[PDB]
Amino acid sequence: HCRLDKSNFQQPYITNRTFMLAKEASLADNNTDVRLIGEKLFHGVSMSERCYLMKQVLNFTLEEVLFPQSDRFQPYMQEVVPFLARLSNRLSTCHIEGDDLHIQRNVQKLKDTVKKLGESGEIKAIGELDLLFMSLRNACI
Amino acid sequence: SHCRLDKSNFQQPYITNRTFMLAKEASLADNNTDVRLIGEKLFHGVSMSERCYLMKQVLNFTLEEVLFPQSDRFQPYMQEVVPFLARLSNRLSTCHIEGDDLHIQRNVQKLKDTVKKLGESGEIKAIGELDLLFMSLRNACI
Amino acid sequence: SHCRLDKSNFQQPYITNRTFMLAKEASLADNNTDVRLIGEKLFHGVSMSERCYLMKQVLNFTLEEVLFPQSDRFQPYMQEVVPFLARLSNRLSTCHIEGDDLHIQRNVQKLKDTVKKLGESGEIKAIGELDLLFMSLRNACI
Amino acid sequence: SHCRLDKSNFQQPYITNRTFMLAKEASLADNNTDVRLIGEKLFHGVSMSERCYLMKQVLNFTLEEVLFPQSDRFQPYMQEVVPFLARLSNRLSTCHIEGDDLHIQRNVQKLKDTVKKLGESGEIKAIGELDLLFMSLRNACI
Amino acid sequence: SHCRLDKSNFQQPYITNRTFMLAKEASLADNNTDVRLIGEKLFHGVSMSERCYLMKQVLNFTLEEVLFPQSDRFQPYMQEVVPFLARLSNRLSTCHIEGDDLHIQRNVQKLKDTVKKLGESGEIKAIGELDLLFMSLRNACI
Amino acid sequence: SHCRLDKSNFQQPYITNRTFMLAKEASLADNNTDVRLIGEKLFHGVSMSERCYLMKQVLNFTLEEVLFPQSDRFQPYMQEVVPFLARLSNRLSTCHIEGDDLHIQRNVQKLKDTVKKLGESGEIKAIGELDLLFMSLRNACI
Ligand SMILES: *[C@@H]1O[C@H](CO[C@@H]2O[C@@H](C)[C@@H](O)[C@@H](O)[C@@H]2O)[C@@H](O[C@@H]2O[C@H](CO)[C@@H](O[C@@H]3O[C@H](CO[C@H]4O[C@H](CO)[C@@H](O)[C@H](O)[C@@H]4O)[C@@H](O)[C@H](O)[C@@H]3O)[C@H](O)[C@H]2NC(C)=O)[C@H](O)[C@H]1NC(C)=O
Ligand SMILES: *[C@@H]1O[C@H](CO[C@@H]2O[C@@H](C)[C@@H](O)[C@@H](O)[C@@H]2O)[C@@H](O[C@@H]2O[C@H](CO)[C@@H](O)[C@H](O)[C@H]2NC(C)=O)[C@H](O)[C@H]1NC(C)=O
Ligand SMILES: *[C@@H]1O[C@H](CO)[C@@H](O[C@@H]2O[C@H](CO)[C@@H](O)[C@H](O)[C@H]2NC(C)=O)[C@H](O)[C@H]1NC(C)=O
Ligand SMILES: *[C@@H]1O[C@H](CO)[C@@H](O[C@@H]2O[C@H](CO)[C@@H](O)[C@H](O)[C@H]2NC(C)=O)[C@H](O)[C@H]1NC(C)=O
Ligand SMILES: *[C@@H]1O[C@H](CO)[C@@H](O[C@@H]2O[C@H](CO)[C@@H](O)[C@H](O)[C@H]2NC(C)=O)[C@H](O)[C@H]1NC(C)=O
Ligand SMILES: *[C@@H]1O[C@H](CO)[C@@H](O[C@H]2O[C@H](CO)[C@@H](O)[C@H](O)[C@H]2NC(C)=O)[C@H](O)[C@H]1NC(C)=O
Ligand SMILES: *[C@@H]1O[C@H](CO)[C@@H](O)[C@H](O)[C@H]1NC(C)=O
Ligand SMILES: *[C@@H]1O[C@H](CO)[C@@H](O)[C@H](O)[C@H]1NC(C)=O
Ligand SMILES: *[C@@H]1O[C@H](CO)[C@@H](O)[C@H](O)[C@H]1NC(C)=O
Repeated sequence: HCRLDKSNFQQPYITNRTFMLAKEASLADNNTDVRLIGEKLFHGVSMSERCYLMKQVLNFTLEEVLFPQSDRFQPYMQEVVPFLARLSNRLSTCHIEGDDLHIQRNVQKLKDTVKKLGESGEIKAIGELDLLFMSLRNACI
Repeated sequence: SHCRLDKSNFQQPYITNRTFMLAKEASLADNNTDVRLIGEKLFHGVSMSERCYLMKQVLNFTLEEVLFPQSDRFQPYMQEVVPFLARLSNRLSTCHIEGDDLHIQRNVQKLKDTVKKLGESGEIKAIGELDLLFMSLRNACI
Repeated sequence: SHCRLDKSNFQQPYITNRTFMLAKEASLADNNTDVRLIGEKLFHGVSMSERCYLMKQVLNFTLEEVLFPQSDRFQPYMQEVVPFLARLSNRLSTCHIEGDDLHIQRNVQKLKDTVKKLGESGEIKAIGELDLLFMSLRNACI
Repeated sequence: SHCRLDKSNFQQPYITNRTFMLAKEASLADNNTDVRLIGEKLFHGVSMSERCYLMKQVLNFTLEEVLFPQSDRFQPYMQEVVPFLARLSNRLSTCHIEGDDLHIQRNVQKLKDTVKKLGESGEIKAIGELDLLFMSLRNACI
Repeated sequence: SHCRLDKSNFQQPYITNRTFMLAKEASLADNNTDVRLIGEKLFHGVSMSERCYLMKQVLNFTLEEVLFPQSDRFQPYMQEVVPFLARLSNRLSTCHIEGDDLHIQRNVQKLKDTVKKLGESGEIKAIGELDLLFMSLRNACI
Repeated sequence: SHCRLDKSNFQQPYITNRTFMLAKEASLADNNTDVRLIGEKLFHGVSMSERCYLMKQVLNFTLEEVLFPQSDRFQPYMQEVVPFLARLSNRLSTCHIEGDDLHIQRNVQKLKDTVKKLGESGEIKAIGELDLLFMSLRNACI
């Protein structure tokens, strides 16, 4: 069962940090065509499965994007990662009954895009932490 | 003229805390929560450069159709945050874009509709998200 | 913490092709072929759950003692493959096992010995085996 | 024997992308990602010269027992990659080995067994690894 | 013709034991004693090379008109054996003969008739003979 | 003085598999694929109730003039199947029929003649038909 308490998204300090990190990383992004978290990602996914979908994206973002580039974007990274990780932890006892193929297919497209763009693909992801934060909030509360 | 605000605009004393406290308070009263206003959809088809203009539209709507009309409620928070947002709106009044703003207006339209359809509670939900509107303004315009 | 690499790391055609071509390039220059570095003996006595850790060691050694000292040769493959393998080695830093890693270190040691003893061409053999390293990382860590 | 495909066999326009897409699609459906088919073990006791023959055996099995059957699922990828692999199998007709192929057959046997024992999902896992099979074919036969 | 299943299709003895257990269970309920389905007559006028095709017809009929309606009875055996036989049928969809199949169709007709004429019990007798059908399939198609 | 074999004799997976594999082995060595020892002509004019007795004769002949003399061939199948068939032939030695067995002996004779005339390969053909002998004994005697 996937739900996150809204209180997680209402603290001024950490919210500001997460958004400044997104700004920082985006001021170093060049792709003006591809948006990782957008309409295509949620396409064909019911409201009730969106939090589960976001769980995948968050896991990927911590694992293959944030944990890597830790030596960068200081001192934002140092505060934001623990926070996102706490959230990813809460969502581990969260699953869905049905078929998650269409969902995994959507996430796959995002994972592909990041790996293909390599180094900067990770930069783009971090530049989108503001959309990640908004998506987690809307899908999980 | 241009679409941008000096970072000093978002460093004024305790404006951020107040805005979040206001949002928290109004959130307590938000019955309908299966419906969100600010989020991923709002940005569909909008480039990084256009975001500040998009946020300008949402801020203008929020002030005129939501904040000035509920200015008597959620005190004393309301009184401290509104004037600040009003000045911000004024500072952005010359913010414009060249291309077509059809996508932006269609997105904003969806937000106005949701707020209008929910009546009094639509106004509450809008205030309950001033924190995200504010952080989005900061990111888009500095 | 845990040892895991996302499968997306091993599903990109371009870098996979490069890593395999580099292995082919280096193998077309290996004279010795009477001892396989990555084989049955390396994984013998190692549980499935500890294989990724084991591969962590072998990858560290391959980057450290084999790939950097060689960065010069096998162009332009080496120039693309090394960064890629490095990123993976980086990710596996958080990879730790609780129990005793003596049998594991023993096995890795045997591989390190063989490469050092064959000297110059030992490093060539290792690079010739990147395809097996890539398959081994993929199977052990996803 | 004549185990040598012309390097032109592996440069077809968008064949590589298709094969990887097919493997990605099928991978999504692989529950036993904790069981592996292609990898280090498949090559035990097989010399560089014999690898192309070994891959020939694996390719033949994959086509006859996995692809030619499950041919309806995973469209449109399946229809673009199979015909190509069938021609490759045919092209490997002039490929044989002189010595004893007992080790090679025992290795291939392990692969066939795993695929058969897992029933339908065994077929899925095989397709989920066409990428590694294809890259191993290229390496072994050019 | 494309009838020559890989021997691995019939080498997961778990499946063999299950098929015989299923046959034993259904045999207990076979009141009818005079009539038999599988045996010498079924092969009249069929050459060794044609037997796999003949068995394919019988297997297709047994799956569609027998194992499907009784799928709820004889648990848990039924659930373990059917899927396996279905994959086999599928795997044989790619098997045909050139010459005239009139002798074969006449033989299969005699089997279908016996099964249909006996109604519900004809289905039971058919299941009671899955052991002989299975061993005949193995012999004809590998 | 009854002719009967318990069905349990024909429902054991291990020995059934062996008997059939032995028939496969011996048939892969039969050239004359243009003659059927156990077929329509053998049972022609024989009532259901006398079929077991008829099979008793054929089994005795197959053990005596075909399997015992050929005990060195087709290992290791022969070593397991012959004792099995022998136990069954032993059980049937009391099996008798009251009436006239001229037409029956006439039919068996034709089978004996054919095998002896084809000499060495006639015995091979017989062994290649053990699967039909097994099915015939089962249908006639249970
Ligand atoms: C008909 O019977 C055969 C043979 O039966 C087996 O062998 C006899 C002598 C007795 O010991 C019986 O108890 C056995 O059941 C069956 O084929 C054998 O099947 C078994 C298990 O299904 C196979 O063993 C597997 O071997 C795998 C490794 O394969 C390699 O090693 C074997 C061993 O010698 C070798 O023969 C083969 O060529 C490979 O080199 C291993 O991974 C797995 O765990 C298991 O141990 C055995 O290999 C098969 N033998 C052969 C050559 O057929 C049939 O399954 C059975 N048919 C049916 C439909 O029931
Ligand atoms: C978002 O945070 C920035 C920076 O955070 C400040 O420094 C951190 C190390 C930490 O100590 C935080 O508590 C601080 O707020 C804020 O910008 C700073 O604001 C202070 C006072 O307002 C000022 O003295 C600094 O120079 C500013 N540093 C800059 C230019 O980044 C910013 O106000 C916060 N945003 C909002 C709207 O709340
Ligand atoms: C192999 O492992 C060693 C540690 O055993 C890694 O060394 C670390 O290197 C970083 C700088 O790159 C230092 O900050 C750490 O302090 C080092 N750790 C130790 C043990 O001191 C090394 O980076 C690894 N090699 C690769 C490239 O994977
Ligand atoms: C692996 O990448 C190489 C790139 O080096 C591909 O080979 C080149 O392909 C282009 C376009 O078809 C040809 O014009 C060149 O002749 C090739 N270069 C060389 C020197 O080989 C190759 O196709 C890729 N391999 C696979 C299997 O996709
Ligand atoms: C086949 O039939 C013959 C005769 O019908 C059996 O021969 C008998 O064998 C016993 C035991 O050795 C002797 O005491 C009898 O005198 C034999 N009778 C005849 C007519 O010779 C033989 O045992 C049978 N073989 C099998 C295995 O069925
Ligand atoms: C049994 O045999 C029939 C005919 O050989 C098989 O084919 C029928 O069903 C298929 C389903 O995919 C169709 O694609 C075929 O066109 C259709 N053919 C006819 C003439 O109806 C059927 O799949 C077989 N079933 C089994 C159990 O193998
Ligand atoms: C991410 O997912 C893996 C398994 O897919 C899990 O083991 C790991 O703990 C997760 N990390 C988080 C909470 O992001
Ligand atoms: C909104 O925009 C209108 C002009 O389109 C302007 O007159 C009005 O004052 C604005 N609202 C605020 C408070 O900025
Ligand atoms: C596979 O091998 C068999 C046996 O040699 C051969 O008859 C068949 O044509 C081959 N199939 C493929 C797909 O190459």
